[PDB]
Amino acid sequence: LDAELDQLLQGHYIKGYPKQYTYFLEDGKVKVSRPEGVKIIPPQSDRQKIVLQAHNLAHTGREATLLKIANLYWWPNMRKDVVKQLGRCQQCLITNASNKASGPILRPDRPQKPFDKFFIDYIGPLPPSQGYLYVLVVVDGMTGFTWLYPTKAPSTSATVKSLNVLTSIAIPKVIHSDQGAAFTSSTFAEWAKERGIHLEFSTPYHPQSHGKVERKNSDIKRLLTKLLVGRPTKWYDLLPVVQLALNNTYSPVLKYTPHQLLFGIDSNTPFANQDTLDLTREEELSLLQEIRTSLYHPSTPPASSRSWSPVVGQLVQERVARPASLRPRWHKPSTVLKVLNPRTVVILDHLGNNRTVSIDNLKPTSHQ
Amino acid sequence: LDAELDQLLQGHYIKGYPKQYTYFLEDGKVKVSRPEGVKIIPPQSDRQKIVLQAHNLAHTGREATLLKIANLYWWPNMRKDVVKQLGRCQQCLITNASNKASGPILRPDRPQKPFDKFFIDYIGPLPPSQGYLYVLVVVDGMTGFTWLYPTKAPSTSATVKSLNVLTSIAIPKVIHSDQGAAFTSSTFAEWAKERGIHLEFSTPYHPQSHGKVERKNSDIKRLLTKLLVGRPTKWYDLLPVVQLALNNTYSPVLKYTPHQLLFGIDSNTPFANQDTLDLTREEELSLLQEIRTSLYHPSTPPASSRSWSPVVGQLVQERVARPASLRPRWHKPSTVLKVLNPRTVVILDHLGNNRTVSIDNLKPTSHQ
Amino acid sequence: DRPQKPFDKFFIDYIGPLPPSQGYLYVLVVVDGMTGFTWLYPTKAPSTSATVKSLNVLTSIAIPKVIHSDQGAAFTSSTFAEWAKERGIHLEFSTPYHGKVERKNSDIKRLLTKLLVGRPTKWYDLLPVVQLALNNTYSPVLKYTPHQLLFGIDSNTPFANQDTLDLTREEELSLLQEIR
Amino acid sequence: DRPQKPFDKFFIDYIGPLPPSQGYLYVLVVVDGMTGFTWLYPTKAPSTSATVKSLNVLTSIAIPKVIHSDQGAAFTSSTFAEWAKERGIHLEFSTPYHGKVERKNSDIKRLLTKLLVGRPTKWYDLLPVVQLALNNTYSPVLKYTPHQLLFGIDSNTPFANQDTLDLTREEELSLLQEIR
DNA sequence: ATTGTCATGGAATTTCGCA
DNA sequence: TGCGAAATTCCATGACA
DNA sequence: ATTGTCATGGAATTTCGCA
DNA sequence: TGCGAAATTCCATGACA
Ligand SMILES: [Mn+2]
Ligand SMILES: [Mn+2]
Ligand SMILES: [Mn+2]
Ligand SMILES: [Mn+2]
Ligand SMILES: [N+]
Ligand SMILES: [N+]
Ligand SMILES: [Zn+2]
Ligand SMILES: [Zn+2]
Repeated sequence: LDAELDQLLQGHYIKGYPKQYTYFLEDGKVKVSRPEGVKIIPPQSDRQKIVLQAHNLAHTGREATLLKIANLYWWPNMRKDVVKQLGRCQQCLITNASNKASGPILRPDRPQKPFDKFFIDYIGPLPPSQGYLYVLVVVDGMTGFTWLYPTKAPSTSATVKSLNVLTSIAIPKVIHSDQGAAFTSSTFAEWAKERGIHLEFSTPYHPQSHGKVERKNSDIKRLLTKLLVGRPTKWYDLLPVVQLALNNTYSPVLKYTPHQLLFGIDSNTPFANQDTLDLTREEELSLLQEIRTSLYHPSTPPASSRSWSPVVGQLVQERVARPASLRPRWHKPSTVLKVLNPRTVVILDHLGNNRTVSIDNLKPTSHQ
Repeated sequence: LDAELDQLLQGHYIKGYPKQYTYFLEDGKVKVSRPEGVKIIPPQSDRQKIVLQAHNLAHTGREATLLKIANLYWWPNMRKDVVKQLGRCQQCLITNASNKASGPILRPDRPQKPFDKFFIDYIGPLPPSQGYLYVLVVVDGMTGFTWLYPTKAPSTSATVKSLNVLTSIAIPKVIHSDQGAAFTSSTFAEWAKERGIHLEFSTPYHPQSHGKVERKNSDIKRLLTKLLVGRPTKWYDLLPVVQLALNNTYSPVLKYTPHQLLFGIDSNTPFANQDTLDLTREEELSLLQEIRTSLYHPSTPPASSRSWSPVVGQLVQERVARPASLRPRWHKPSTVLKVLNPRTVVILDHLGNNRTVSIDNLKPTSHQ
Repeated sequence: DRPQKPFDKFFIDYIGPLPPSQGYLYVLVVVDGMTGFTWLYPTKAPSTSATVKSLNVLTSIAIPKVIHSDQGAAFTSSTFAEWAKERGIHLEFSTPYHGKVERKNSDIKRLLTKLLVGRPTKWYDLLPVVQLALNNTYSPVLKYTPHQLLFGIDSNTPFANQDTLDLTREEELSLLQEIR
Repeated sequence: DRPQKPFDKFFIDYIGPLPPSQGYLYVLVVVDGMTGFTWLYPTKAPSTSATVKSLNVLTSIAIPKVIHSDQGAAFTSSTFAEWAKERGIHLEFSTPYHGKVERKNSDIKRLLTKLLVGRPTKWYDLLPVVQLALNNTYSPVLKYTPHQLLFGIDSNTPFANQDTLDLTREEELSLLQEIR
């Protein structure tokens, strides 16, 4: 403050203040003649308050804050002080957007067998059809083979009724879903344990995580739409038609229909493939086992030029889920306890609870 | 049909059917022994119906359709026939997504003078504040200088009341807005003509077109949010504070505040720039005129690797604006009358009306 | 001749009437010929309409080339005939009053009777588990269960315990008591 | 000494009472000293509160270093003093009862009177156009209008016609009739 | 009959302070 | 006529609709 | 305590039919 | 051992949430 600025006025050298400019008193303040003009050098003790007044005018970031200050002031390493405040502005931290993208997506392995994993989800509400408003969509992870059930609500009870009908055929090892009320209820938990089924949940608000079923929803709606062109939206009677139609459609990249991947032979449906007519069932199944292992698997794409990947003990912020109007889009900062994989983390949320969370719902807190 | 297939069975050559494979009769049908297996060759007269039955199973595109057919059939140039049908499937044409991106955005010139152009728009509804729910945002094209007015509705009448107050200061050449009810009403048209103001409209559902104000909305909400952290959302009393705060904030890329761009001198606000203290007003204004011409102008970015640009007489489809559930996302095909610029066109919509339309709300109809 | 395959032939039949379970009285039985895989559907009647309603569910998953049945009224109706024709399913009838399938139908009748005793009215709920049992039951002729043959894989519910399937002492007496 | 600039000094004053126009009686007059640019605000009273309410609008656009006024009650109140202090505006008073600004205030009084006749009650609506006129009016001393000086550009509403500003024969007689 | 925009904060690049 | 650090500029990212 | 996906239709690349 | 055309594969784009 007044200590540092004293030695300066007489003309001795202090670290940070370049010796080649002339520093003087005038109007009761220490000044300095810089190329841009004459600026006041405030005492170290005044600087925090200044940076703060500047930043608070419009809660501006680094440069826009600095340009306000530089209008009247100069001191050594001004931006360092600006950045210090930005890092401590609760309001900027929870309101500003990020400008670093997530790391590149994972392409988890395809389940090895049919019934290893189901992805499940609800579509709707849809226009009423015979008093029904939702569709339960169950997608086998390995085959893509999909079951459709109309329901009146996305409820646990309607979920159980449908899955009892489906699990008549086979019981899956795992069933993966989002954290919706219907799948997280204890009633559903019991129903699963009762059967040796493990429940897997997607991180919250990240449907990419159950992308298989989300994606299948797209085909389901797309085909319903086409079949409903210029007629009233009576979808109930078409569920069975759509289910069959999709289960027997080729994926160009795989060169197989989900039906084939499930049974290794077409049923009596139009254009049934006949290639294995002369093989015994047992020979057929052996060629199926081979087909299942050799399916195309996508690889993780290149990182975008400005991504971040989570590091343990990093300060990060979770996105507010359903933020009210004129309220911040981000939660207060929190700490990365564990890096489950490069795209998934456990955070201690300052309450503090352990939350498992996608990096897509995260930003790295700015200014360290 | 039976003509072409006859000469073939005896073993003479027809264009399209490779001479090196053996073609025969069996079960009442013409067959052929291809590497993949034995396929039926249908008569030319049967082929359209086949392609159609195949395509209609799940309304599949090129490959997924072809793979169904190839299960039972072979004929020359099968995909050509598949593509012919896809091009005539009304339902596929209006329901499928595009897979070609728009051409690269234009960066129109900055208005040369303050008051040359205003961009205007409404924000809201917002939580009630003193009985107010909307904000009228008026942004000067050249300066960015912005006026805020709270309103009870996004109405013409409230628009006129606000613009009368604002145009007390100066009258603009042009006022650009979206095609909202409030700006397209005849009452507003009259109010503008009455004053020598030209009304400019954005193409429909393309706010990028008035991006200046849309973007300013973001800062307006962002700053209101920060100032409202942990207090009840009483925004009415803050409009004047926000307006001032923003009008006097630096754009890092320009190195100027909209206020400076408008007046060439700061008013009595915190951290007023003093660089022109010793110049006469007239010298100041002369340096302002120079500053205004030399502002940074962004350039049009690179095209994405798979974009399309509109060509006159091309078949294209306009996106349905507020499509109902399970209804197509695209209108029927239509023709490009005029290419206004590479990102804007006039289409005859088959009704047929002339509509001016952004290419972002367009897809090029598939399969010619 | 080409080898036998799944979906070549479905064998359907009704079992009932049974005691009312949640409004249902009968069971449509569908057994795939090649695999021995069984599907069961509760109906309210052995009618053509109940058959079409149930088969619509099944034929949403997989369609047989041939359906085989006895000459039950539900299966010989021309409604049912029209239904099959619409789906390119050829119909096949055993002559009135006259292998692997036959054994399966025995297993089903018997396994029902077993669990139907003590709870004659709760069978609706048991259908899923009955099927799972039937379908993960080892076939002495083939080295495989119907599940394995259908899907080419082991199942996550192996029924390692082959059961009595026979009626114990307590049950014979309370089956002779229920039917009084 | 440094040259005169816009926002260096605002000159404010009230005009009124006037005939009721849409509930308003007075006009706060703000003239920027250097440029001669005029802002007008309708008020219901020449009170400190009406002054702060109106100046809040203006000071949302630009803030003067100094405000100059006569010793009107609205301007000498300590509420108004507190208001100025809050915004770093220094207050400046002409001594009781005692250039470019003076002429502008004359123009305003006169131009109002002109248009106020025939429609003494419709003045509220006319304020915008009155300002535009005043501000695109050529200054004989400087080569420029206040608009030009404020913004450094020509305006899209030039008032090429300098007007009588004087009261015609029909008006003198109906001003002598209205005020009867 | 018309058309994206720009605050943001790490990284990349340039400039400064000093010999 | 070159070095280390500070200043400035670059620019991807995302959010307004 | 967990993780994107895949139909689509022009373009790019490979294969086929023929010498 | 090479050419023109057909077939196949590649892959950006967008939409499910
Ligand atoms: Mn029978
Ligand atoms: Mn006075
Ligand atoms: Mn908007
Ligand atoms: Mn979903
Ligand atoms: N994995
Ligand atoms: N332009
Ligand atoms: Zn802040
Ligand atoms: Zn189609």
